[PDB]
Amino acid sequence: KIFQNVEIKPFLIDFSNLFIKNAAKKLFQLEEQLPLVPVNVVMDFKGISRAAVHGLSRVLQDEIPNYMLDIKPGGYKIEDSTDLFMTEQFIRNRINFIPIYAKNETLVFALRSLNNSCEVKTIYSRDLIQVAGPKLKYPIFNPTFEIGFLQPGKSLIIEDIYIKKGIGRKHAAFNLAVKTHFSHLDIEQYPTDKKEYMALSGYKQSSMTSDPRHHRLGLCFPAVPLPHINQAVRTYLKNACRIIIGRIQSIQKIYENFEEPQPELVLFSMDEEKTKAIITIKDETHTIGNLLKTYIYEMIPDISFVGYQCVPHKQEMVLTIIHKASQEDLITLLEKSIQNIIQTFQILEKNVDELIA
Amino acid sequence: NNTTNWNLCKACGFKLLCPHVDMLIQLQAAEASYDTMRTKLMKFSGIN
Amino acid sequence: MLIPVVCFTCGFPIGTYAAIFDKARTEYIKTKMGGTLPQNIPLDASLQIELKDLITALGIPMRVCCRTHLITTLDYRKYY
Amino acid sequence: FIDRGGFAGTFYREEKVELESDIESFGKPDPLITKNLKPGANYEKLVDGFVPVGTVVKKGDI
Ligand SMILES: [Zn+2]
Ligand SMILES: [Zn+2]
Repeated sequence: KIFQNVEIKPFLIDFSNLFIKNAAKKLFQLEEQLPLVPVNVVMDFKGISRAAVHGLSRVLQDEIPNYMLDIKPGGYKIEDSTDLFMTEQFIRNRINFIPIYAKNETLVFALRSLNNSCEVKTIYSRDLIQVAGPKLKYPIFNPTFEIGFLQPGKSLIIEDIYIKKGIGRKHAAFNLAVKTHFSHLDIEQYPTDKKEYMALSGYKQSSMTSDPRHHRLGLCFPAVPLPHINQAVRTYLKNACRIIIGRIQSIQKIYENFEEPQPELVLFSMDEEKTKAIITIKDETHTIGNLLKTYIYEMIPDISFVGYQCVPHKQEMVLTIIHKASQEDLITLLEKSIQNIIQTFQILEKNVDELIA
Repeated sequence: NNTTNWNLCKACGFKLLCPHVDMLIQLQAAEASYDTMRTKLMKFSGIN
Repeated sequence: MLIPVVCFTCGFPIGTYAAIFDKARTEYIKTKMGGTLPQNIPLDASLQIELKDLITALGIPMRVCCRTHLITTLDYRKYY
Repeated sequence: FIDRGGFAGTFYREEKVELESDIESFGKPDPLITKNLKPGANYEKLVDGFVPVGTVVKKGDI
């Protein structure tokens, strides 16, 4: 039971405050909770390396597929948008970063704002009319966003607002989870309020020596429907697992083809019966490399060398493994480590399904 | 072989001389200035 | 030109509580303003305007970046 | 922070071209009459002598 003791708490508006109550009620006629609210999820992991937990966190942050709202080329109608201040760049930057919880990539919206008044009129996100796709039985974004504002006698017409899929690493608009907590529960901590310890991190063991295996990770999701929170968060967690497994399985297709000359795997036979394996994979991050290094190191305690160098200006991860075995034995150990990673994340899948009811 | 393709050698069969080279040689032997040579070799202009 | 939709640092959905945070804040200032011209508010030398509880009631967490960007962001509508 | 609009904005440049009275004119040239057109140019984006507002002009475009 690797993953236990998860707790989920939404972020809700306190209507006991008179100022917030009056402002919301006179702006949006809002008297109860919004359709989509942020959710903070705190998770406890036991008997698992911090490499795996941090990789799961990274994937949930900016390596999981996610949906945003984007404007197709030519959507911003210059013929009708007479406003001089709401430029295409500003408005599309506003639209891209609205957190959405979409069901399909078919929905297409439109924003048609006309200002017949003598005062600046604020364009909110409730003015996004769905023009294509099946009719929504539940909103996919909050209606309280401020898309823009129009000067008197101006207009803003935007068509072909569609749902675009991508990973958060390439563009920040696909980021999913925001970090709220990360700690190790199996390492003692100093009281850092004292002036003797305020210059230190707090943990009683140095990171150069410690190997924690009992962690607490808390992440916040920006947009989750109220009546299905446990259905959404669970899905997210499960999604992350598959992604990692998928990426790991890619490396599992490299080691299987070590007999044929493969560009992403290079094998040398060094002196003193030593063998060397270099795995160069493009567009990989520290997640996969760190997981590979940690699990190879666990599998081979007396390994000669292992490193996962991810280079920023080369956009690639190079894993170097030097070990005193033959090529076949090294490949067998690598496959065993990959299988260990796969089974660990399968157990994470099972625990996620078991915990969140 | 006025335009659009190479001149071919009847003696062997491979390419012999591109037409713009012939026109350039004629202009060079015909006291042609650079501007009067740049404008005349405009029907041989490359990719538009 | 407005309060950002998401926090520039982490990306928390600040914008969905932005507009309300604007308007409500005004009345709070009107409660604490006190016999002073509006444009002289940042020079009163006697004000104690705290917006901690307002942002807390909005549901926004106690993150430094999020509250910083919510409070400090200028609005183009209010200067033009 | 960059993608979200941190320190992001729009940068402007202007092109002010003048005419010679009754000699020059604004209009799209034609290859078979006009002389010494710029090599590797792109004259097809002109509309009545000026590129229309809203199109993306890159290097080499007239
Ligand atoms: Zn010949
Ligand atoms: Zn923030």
